[PDB]
Amino acid sequence: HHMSEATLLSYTKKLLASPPQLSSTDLHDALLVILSLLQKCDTNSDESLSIYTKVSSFLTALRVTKLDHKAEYIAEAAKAVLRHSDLVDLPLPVILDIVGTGGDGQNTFNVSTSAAIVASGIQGLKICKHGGKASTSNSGAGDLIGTLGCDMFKVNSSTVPKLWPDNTFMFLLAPFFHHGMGHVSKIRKFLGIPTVFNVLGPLLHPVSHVNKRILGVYSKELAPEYAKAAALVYPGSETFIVWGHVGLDEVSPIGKTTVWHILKTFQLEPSMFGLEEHELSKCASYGPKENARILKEEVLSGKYHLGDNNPIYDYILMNTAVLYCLSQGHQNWKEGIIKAEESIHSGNALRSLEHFIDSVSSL
Amino acid sequence: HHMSEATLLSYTKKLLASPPQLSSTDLHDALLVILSLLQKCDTNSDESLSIYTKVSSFLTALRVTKLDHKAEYIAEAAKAVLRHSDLVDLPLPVILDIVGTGGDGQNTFNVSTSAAIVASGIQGLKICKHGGAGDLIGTLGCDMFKVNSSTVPKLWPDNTFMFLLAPFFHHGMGHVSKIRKFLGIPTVFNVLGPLLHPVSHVNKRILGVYSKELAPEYAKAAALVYPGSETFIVWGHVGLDEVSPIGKTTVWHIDPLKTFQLEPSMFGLEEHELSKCASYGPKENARILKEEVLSGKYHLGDNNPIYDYILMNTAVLYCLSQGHQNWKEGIIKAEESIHSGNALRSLEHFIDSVSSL
Ligand SMILES: O=P(O)(O)OC[C@H]1O[C@H](OP(=O)(O)OP(=O)(O)O)[C@H](O)[C@@H]1O
Ligand SMILES: O=P(O)(O)OC[C@H]1O[C@H](OP(=O)(O)OP(=O)(O)O)[C@H](O)[C@@H]1O
Ligand SMILES: [Mg+2]
Ligand SMILES: [Mg+2]
Repeated sequence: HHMSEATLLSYTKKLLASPPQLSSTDLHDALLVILSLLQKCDTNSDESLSIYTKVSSFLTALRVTKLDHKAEYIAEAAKAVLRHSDLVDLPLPVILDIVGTGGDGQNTFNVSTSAAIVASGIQGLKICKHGGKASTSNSGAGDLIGTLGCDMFKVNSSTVPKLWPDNTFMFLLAPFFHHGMGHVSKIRKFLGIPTVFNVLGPLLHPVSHVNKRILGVYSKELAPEYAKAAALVYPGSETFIVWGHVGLDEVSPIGKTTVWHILKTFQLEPSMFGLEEHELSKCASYGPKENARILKEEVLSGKYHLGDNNPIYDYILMNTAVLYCLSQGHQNWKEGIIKAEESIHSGNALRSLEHFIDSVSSL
Repeated sequence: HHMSEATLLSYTKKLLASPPQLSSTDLHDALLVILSLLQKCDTNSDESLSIYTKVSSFLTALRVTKLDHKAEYIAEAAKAVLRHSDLVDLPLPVILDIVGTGGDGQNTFNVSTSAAIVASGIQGLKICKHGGAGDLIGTLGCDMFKVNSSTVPKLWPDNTFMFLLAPFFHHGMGHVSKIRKFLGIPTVFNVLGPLLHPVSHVNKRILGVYSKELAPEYAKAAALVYPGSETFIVWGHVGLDEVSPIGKTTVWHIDPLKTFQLEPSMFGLEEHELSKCASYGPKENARILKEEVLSGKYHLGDNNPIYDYILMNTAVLYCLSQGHQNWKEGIIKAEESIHSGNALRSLEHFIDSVSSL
């Protein structure tokens, strides 16, 4: 049987070879074996002890070789994981996603989720945000959407086509689609080290109709490989890879941000958006419950305005501006700002989110 | 509590760094943490699953970094395992051991044990062989579970040959037995056997290794673990942890680091293929050792492959013991040991000794 401990062992030995003898398609086939093996051991017997040993061995070996940081390997690992995912089937406005890899050791405000909601109230944009709950961070995108008043377990591959028509904003919670990421959930906790799984999230979008996306990465080293990976997983999707120089998987509200355009490169600074810089310690997460209240009451209610130099508001506005600019095919950042500001203060941003919470409520 | 998953993880993280940050002393501490975690292993628990996940990860990462093939790491690994062994206590002739790492993928005749027994028939030599080999000495009429740290001191005074079965001393190696099976890849544990001798009085030893690459680092490791032991590391170019009966063998001489080469021609023997020197299993290997080799049925000149193979390995051990490289003289003493009946008397005395325990 190809779906065996013996087949996984043979893949691990190719990683122990000098130099490593494991191809990108080998990685794909190895991950399917792992996902098969882990789906079947629902116990604390010797078989699950043996399987956990070989899965740990393989993933650790992979991490040490650093082959899991090459575009073609990341691309193939995403493909293998998607084979245990529930994909959304639709019938054929710019549709965008905005999502970071996480793993930057920052506990910043949930700015991707927040920028997705504000973008979704601009005319001609539709936002289909895919995301998860927090691993290393204090507040995740998925933690925020739940405290925002939405029952995310009602949103699945069978219910997204119902929501699709009359929503400018949608949020898809990763673990209700990706049963494969669920199978490796326990062993990832036990390993306590980063593996190939830590960078796959942004590339598991289960809706093929997304046209453009901003993908945040935690390192400069990874960004160019992640740019190439996104080309392979999302062919003919126009996409930004962003890296904040402070070490942030988002457009940084302090110092500069590099953007990989798919390889084209350009730099961003808050001043290009006509905003003051703000320390990350002023843009912190206040936990998911208080984050819901900051987003809903301070930002979405229009309590603060452009020019108030309110850090979190500025931070959400800038990241919204970049999503707009991407959607229109220009780099007029101060125009993106104006369009983001109008989405808040018109009430469009908050209505877009409320229509989503209501549409999910009626399932 | 230092002996925890959190401490082991902190060691794994140093191995993932660029470049690695795990010291040889760090490896010594990680091995004590692994040995602790494994023996206190709550069966059927999520905790068990997690421990095995972390131990597998650390050993795999250590293997991929190749730090487990560096002298100082091998030596610190052996010392960590030895903290869990029974050690033999002896008060106050050259005392030798001969043992390979295994892992050469060969299934040749048990020549280490055979040469140990023949060498123990030569005057001025005492042989305290340590190994895992262990089936052959068992089928020779020998109760190996009566040979332990408590009985070895009684056997010592009046035996020229002794055999110590590793798993009756090295309780540490027992704790990692199961994760080693599950792993199915080589780890640091694969090369520790020769460096866990429980008797500190052993003066000189031949340690065979499976690879040319490991050999030089294994020589330096032996020097760290066995300081003021005169030692030969040996590698058969065919890929053998023994002096090869076919082609060349390289020897790393650590004498308190020198390198020379051996060939059967230098012992006055013909070459033989490994196919012609195969193991017939432990039962028949004992019939062959006792009834054919030790009984004197074969002679220097018959070109009998297994006999030549044993004779050449005894001669290297004799020369090491004597502080010279007169290989042909070593063959003379080996041939004398067999045909005087001294080699067989040495084994018989050990077998009867163990029976009296
Ligand atoms: O490993 P961690 O650092 O905790 O990262 C966790 C989350 O980071 C990403 O946030 P995303 O860009 O979706 O959302 P946000 O900007 O709203 O936080 C992604 O959804 C991960 O689940
Ligand atoms: O390659 P493996 O299957 O792991 O076999 C390895 C064995 O080789 C060694 O034998 P030793 O040199 O002690 O004695 P021998 O020559 O009599 O076999 C050692 O005692 C191991 O148990
Ligand atoms: Mg983000
Ligand atoms: Mg041997």
